[PDB]
Amino acid sequence: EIDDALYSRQRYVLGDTAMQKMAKSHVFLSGMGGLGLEIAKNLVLAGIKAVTIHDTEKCQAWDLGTNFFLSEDDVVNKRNRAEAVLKHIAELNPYVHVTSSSVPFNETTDLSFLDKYQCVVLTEMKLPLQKKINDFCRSQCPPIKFISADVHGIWSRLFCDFGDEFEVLDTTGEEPKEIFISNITQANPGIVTCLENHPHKLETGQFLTFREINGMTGLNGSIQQITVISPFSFSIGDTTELEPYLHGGIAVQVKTPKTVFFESLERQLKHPKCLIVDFSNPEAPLEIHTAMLALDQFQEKYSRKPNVGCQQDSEELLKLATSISETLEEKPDVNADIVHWLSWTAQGFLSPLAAAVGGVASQEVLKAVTGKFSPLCQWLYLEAADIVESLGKPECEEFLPRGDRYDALRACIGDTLCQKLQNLNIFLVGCGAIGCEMLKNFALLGVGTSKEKGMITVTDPDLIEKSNLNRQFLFRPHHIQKPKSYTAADATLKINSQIKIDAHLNKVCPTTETIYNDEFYTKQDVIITALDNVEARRYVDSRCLANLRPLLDSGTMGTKGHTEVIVPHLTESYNSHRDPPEEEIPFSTLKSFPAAIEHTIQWARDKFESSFSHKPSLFNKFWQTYSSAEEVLQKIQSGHSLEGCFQVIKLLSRRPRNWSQCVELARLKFEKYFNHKALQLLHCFPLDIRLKDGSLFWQSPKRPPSPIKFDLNEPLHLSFLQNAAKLYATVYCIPFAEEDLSADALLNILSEVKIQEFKPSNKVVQTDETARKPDHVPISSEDERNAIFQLEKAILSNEATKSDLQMAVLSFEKDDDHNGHIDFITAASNLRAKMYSIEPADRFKTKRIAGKIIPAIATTTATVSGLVALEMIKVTGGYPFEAYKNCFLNLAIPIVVFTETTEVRKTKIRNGISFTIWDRWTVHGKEDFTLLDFINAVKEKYGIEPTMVVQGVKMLYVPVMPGHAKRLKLTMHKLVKPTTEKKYVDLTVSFAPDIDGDEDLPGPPVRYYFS
Ligand SMILES: O=P(O)(O)O[C@H]1[C@H](OP(=O)(O)O)[C@@H](OP(=O)(O)O)[C@H](OP(=O)(O)O)[C@@H](OP(=O)(O)O)[C@H]1OP(=O)(O)O
Ligand SMILES: Nc1ncnc2c1ncn2[C@@H]1O[C@H](COP(=O)(O)OP(=O)(O)OP(=O)(O)O)[C@@H](O)[C@H]1O
Repeated sequence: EIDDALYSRQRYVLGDTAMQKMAKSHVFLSGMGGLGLEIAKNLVLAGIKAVTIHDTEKCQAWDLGTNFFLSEDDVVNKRNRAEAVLKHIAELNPYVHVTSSSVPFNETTDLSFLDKYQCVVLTEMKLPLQKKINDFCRSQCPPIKFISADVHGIWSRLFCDFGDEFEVLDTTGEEPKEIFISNITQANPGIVTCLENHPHKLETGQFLTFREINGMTGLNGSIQQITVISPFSFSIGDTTELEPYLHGGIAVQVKTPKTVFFESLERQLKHPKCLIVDFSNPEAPLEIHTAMLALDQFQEKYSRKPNVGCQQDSEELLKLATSISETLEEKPDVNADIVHWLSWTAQGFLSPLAAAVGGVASQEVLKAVTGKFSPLCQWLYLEAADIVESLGKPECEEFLPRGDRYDALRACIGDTLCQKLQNLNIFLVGCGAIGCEMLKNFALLGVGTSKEKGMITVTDPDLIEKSNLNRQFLFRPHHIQKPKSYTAADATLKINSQIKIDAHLNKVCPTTETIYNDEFYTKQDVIITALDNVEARRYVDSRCLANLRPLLDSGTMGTKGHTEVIVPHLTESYNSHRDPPEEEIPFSTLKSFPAAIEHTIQWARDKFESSFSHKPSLFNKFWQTYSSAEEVLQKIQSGHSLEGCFQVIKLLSRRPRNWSQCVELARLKFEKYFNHKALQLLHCFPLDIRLKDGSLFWQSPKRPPSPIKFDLNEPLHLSFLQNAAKLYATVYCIPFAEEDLSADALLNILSEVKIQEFKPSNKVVQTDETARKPDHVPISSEDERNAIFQLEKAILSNEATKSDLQMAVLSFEKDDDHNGHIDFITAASNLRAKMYSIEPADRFKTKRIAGKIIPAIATTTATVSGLVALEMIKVTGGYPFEAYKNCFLNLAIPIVVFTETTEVRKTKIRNGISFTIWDRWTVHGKEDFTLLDFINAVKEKYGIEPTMVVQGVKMLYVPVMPGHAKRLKLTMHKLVKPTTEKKYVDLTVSFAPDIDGDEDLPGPPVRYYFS
């Protein structure tokens, strides 16, 4: 049913149940403006079963600046907008069935037909009809989920209503957590101690279940409500009547579906529940709602939007707002600034804000149709007032329409900023879904369309994949395996033929820094990143800091996302921020003492790596190095020691010669992994073995394993052996057919297979946590002689040909299901889980964890893209510091967090002289200029005498070190030995602290010029 090859990322987000719920459901969408178009695109990407778009308007030239499917031909033909776009929308997802309608909505229009839709979304509608439709929807049985959203210039309104009661199945959709129990007290209420340095991160009132408790078997399977006492403690209710705590136990999070209560739209006017996006001005959203209501009343009164530059319109609107505020529950003070700006820009349309609101509202429709997350209750008022705020007091000439496609945007931000936008030269790194949305935004904004200066540069090396069609909407299935940037630029050309773009198929890295040299950065104005990993982000941040250019970064996963802004001399840089690295699983944990399913899947993954990539490559490279097995035999006979040769030889002795031999090898490997390991470990540690403190060695987090009895009939075992045999045949270049995987043939083979008996040994076990993988074990001469015997055996059997010395080397593909990599990893991890009494995991979760595939969804991408576009608008405007806003959000709650960005910090070194990360010093001079002259020039220009000198690793001068103090006589070029290609050289200096003996305070990097 569910096309994982298409849906896998969002499948990791919402869950297969959600997909089977967007299936069988039907949604009605009306308005088909820019906002409605965004909704429709987001939903069809998401894969809702069927969508009915509605629009009665005719095509206009004004619609072209906000619609990326309309063309001038459609306006010429005066077609219906929905009719024109219907063909293009269906291209995004053929699985969805899409219909169009144009029945005008009015007072006499009957709404009974709407019952076929479980959710209704309205855009570009007059308010009383919205009231009527909301009433009809919420009066239905079941009530139709109602969503309204509007955009007016820089202002936007979003509203939601799912009826008076709505059941949210999953509140926020995270993985439930598990915490090992350190101790439980017998008290009323009993208090449970978590494992030390493992905080539970829970909430008072949350519900937990328990299992494996030694002592309290009764609460194993019980559910209690907690009351957080400490990060490692909380009360769980009375335990006095119970047994003493012995040991063990694990508490597990319990999810409970909840009920959320909405209100009718008309009633919500007086008492609007408003989500907060900036806690510094919590009352502002109420002001925004008041202003929008005043605009609605204005449109009711005059059948038109207020006109820019009309002082009478602004006065009337302010009067209306003041009258309306008196009718409000709280009666907030009317903000004249908001009213003035709305009157100035009511008729405009700002595309990025519309895109962001569209993404958010679409995610709300997903919430409505699935119950997967807590919905909005009930209002949202996003805005970009800061953009026009920096404009001071402009006039209408900037915003007067000029007959072009950009008239809506011009009415928003004025023509001069449009000119600047068309003249921008933008470098975009990475062209993922975020990149595609940025391209769409630029095309809508006309960025770079100016032939004078405009140029959009983008680069990305990866090819298009079917799995990327879900989010990277610019592409089509016939674009698979083609360069991403090329197809993206081609598609963007369709959106805006005036645009100018240059695509590259290159990864951004220090190796490619030659092409992306500092001059190339100098030509650019802005840098936008749609990267996936952090290291590339830090490298790009270093390049941006070197070239002193603004940089915008964003990252998304699941419903969570964030946007961050860097401005020279204004903000801190990404590398300034630092975090602890990702947690490395302990070597003893992953090798011998797993405790979580993640440990087992990790073990499966690296065992797969060793068995199919690493070891075969070692074998092949070894035989590339050494010509013949007889040569190796001669060398070993003459006492030669070749690193890892012994493993190569043992590999040779293990080479199967037919499919049945591969099957036998797989069976033996199964035995070794899941039977012999447990037996060996238990021989080393019986369940009754105890520590010196008298406690049992086997306790949490350690888990005593058990050998697994082989079973041909087990489907898990069948899949495991099948994938193993397939992989081994692939590596050893042994052909086969699918009938070889039949249980009949496998049973036939295994009837002859004899299993060698287990033999316990006494290998040293790195049971300690701190232990890590050591060096190679010194192979005894007995093992060497055994290998020699096997070697001459192979030589006599003539098994020394080039084919014997060559084998296939694989790579971990995850998207192709037929290679069986995912199947093998799943089988191995599940089997290892049963060894340690751990519940198995499904295939999709296994693929997610092993491949480290980040869950993603189109709505979050669109929203973060809109935010990034707004911030790029601000930085291109050269706005003051306060305008720029870092933002973090989580659609699950949902929650939006705006904040002022991190201000750059200034560090004083001496005499009040302070500098920043942005600052770099420069000097000029001559060849015969000396180091002492350099010190003097520094003390002159910057009022401070250098105390130590280093150029990279060339540790140049310190007064205290004897042999280098005399270098002050030497000139620069003979001393540092620079590369003459440059006219200069860069250097790092620090200054002795005001209190001597402390560390020298480092200054900014300084570049000295030879001339
Ligand atoms: O070399 P690795 O892939 O890291 O794994 C090795 C390997 O097992 P595989 O053969 O299945 O890869 C060893 O066997 P050889 O390659 O040397 O034949 C085996 O040693 P034994 O054959 O003596 O069991 C050893 O087990 P250990 O490290 O416990 O001695 C095991 O390590 P892991 O299974 O933990 O990776
Ligand atoms: N150093 C780099 N230079 C150029 N492009 C890069 C670099 N690092 C990452 N990218 C690009 O960043 C993009 C990130 O977008 P996205 O998450 O859609 O990637 P993906 O590989 O298609 O997806 P997935 O991570 O789900 O496999 C990738 O398409 C990748 O090509």
